[PDB]
Amino acid sequence: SMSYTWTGALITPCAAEESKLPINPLSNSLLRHHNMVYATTSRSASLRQKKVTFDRLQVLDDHYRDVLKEMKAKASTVKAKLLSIEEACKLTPPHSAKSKFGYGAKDVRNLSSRAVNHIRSVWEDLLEDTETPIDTTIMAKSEVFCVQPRKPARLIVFPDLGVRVCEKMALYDVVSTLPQAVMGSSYGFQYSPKQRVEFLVNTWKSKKCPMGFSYDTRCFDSTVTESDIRVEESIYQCCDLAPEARQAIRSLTERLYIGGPLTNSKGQNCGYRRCRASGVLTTSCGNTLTCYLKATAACRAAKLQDCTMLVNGDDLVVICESAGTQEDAAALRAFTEAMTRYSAPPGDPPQPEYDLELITSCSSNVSVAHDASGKRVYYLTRDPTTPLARAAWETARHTPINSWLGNIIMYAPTLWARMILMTHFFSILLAQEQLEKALDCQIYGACYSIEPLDLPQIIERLHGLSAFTLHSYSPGEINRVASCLRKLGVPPLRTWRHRARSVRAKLLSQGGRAATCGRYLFNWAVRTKLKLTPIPAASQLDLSGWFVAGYSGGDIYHS
Ligand SMILES: O=C(O)c1ccc(Cl)cc1NS(=O)(=O)c1ccc(Br)s1
Repeated sequence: SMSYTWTGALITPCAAEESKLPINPLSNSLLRHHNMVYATTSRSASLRQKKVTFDRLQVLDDHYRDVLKEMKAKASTVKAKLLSIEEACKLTPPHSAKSKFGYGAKDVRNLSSRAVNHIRSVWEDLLEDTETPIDTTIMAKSEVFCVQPRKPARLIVFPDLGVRVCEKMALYDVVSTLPQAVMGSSYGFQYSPKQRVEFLVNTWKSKKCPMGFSYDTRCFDSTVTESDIRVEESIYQCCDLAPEARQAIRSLTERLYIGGPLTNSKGQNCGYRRCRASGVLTTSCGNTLTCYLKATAACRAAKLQDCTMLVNGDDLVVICESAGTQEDAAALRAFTEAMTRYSAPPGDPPQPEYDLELITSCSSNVSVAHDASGKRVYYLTRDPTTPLARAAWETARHTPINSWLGNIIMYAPTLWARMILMTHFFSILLAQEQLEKALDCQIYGACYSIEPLDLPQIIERLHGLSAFTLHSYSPGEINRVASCLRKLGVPPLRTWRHRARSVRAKLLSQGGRAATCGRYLFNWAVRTKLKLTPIPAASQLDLSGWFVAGYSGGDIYHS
């Protein structure tokens, strides 16, 4: 069937849409070429619509069926729990889109009478009505990027807040536990960046002659078929479930997940969806299971030897045993034709790689640096272009989510996050005297409230003390960073070092947690290094839950 059907009504914005980076003294000190930074808007929606609208092709074979059964066998060991209304409410983000039924996220979290009562009625409706398609709103996603030598906005589809709370009750536990049970070490969201690097490195070194490749599916969500979504449900159904959860899952599958009507911000009928909606609770888990199922089966059909996969939603990376240059190239081609038959055609053509550091998965690549002892240490990095552009945007405009904070946490060991992001934002927080202000950021799609002053402990727990001592980065990594800066008009690293020295001194003079940030975060800035010992508060933070599962588009808030 067609992934989408359109009536002609336009995808409209619910407010003014900013697309240009403001000329601000704070953002200008970080990035001067402001005209190179832009934010996607509804103005390019039609372009996106064109790319994601097509008739899907899907042929399932014995390999697919074999792998599916293997997966259901593992799903069968799972017992999922129904979340209470209260628990589901507490998982709703403070700034989540309000319901059209007279209440918002605030009311949901405070368990207000109107919100709870409506949520109960929506739940009872899921138990009673197994067929009526649930309404969804379609919006053009607002994302920031750097112009290329531009990207159309992504389309986000989500149901009303009441429905979202119900999804949590019936499926939060399932999407939080089932993926790991089914895919084991292949489920990427169970790993912190350091553990992900560890897994990739060990897997790579565990092969006699390793060969790896990233596989980019062309607009994955639109390739997900009704069959795929019902197969996904068949896996969920293997869990032990409360009767009402089993029905809610059955109802949500047919009324929402497999497709439904699309309504714009103006309340007009935009068309119909018959593929994956980006904004429902099962999207991350569903895409991961679907991608893993198809790829595992495709690997068998292609005859790839000793395959080890790592999947994060629609992002896939495979490491296997090389069978020779020409043999690998032909096998990868076969793999792609098998994925294509499974309705997961390639976006960027896949290519075999024989150097782990040259593989990009989850927009990241493995690289090497050295610790104080001089020992080699692997860590996760990426091209800093998007992170810097977004840091500049969030510097000039207020944003609910701070990608810069999430980037510092996730890429704390990198040359760019340390010299630029930390320096830039700590200097601003110092000037505005807001170091003790907790800020929101997302990790694997879930929203977290984090205090900047706790970054030293956080970083130590997730990355280890080496994150504060890495040096002698690879020439390739240094060049990528340096060239990126010249491109964006970001001051050269020498300028950042000078600014860092001043930020460090200021932080130390304040003492307390502030001084700790100066000592650990900026020890790289001084020649007379200080002794960095394990932070007492570090080995005490409850980071359990940070890297358990993916929740992108899931409307999840962890507190
Ligand atoms: O050690 C490096 O690879 C390196 C790369 C770029 C620059 Cl500007 C300085 C470098 N040497 S350095 O100042 O000791 C340093 C170590 C860690 C950081 Br972050 S900066």
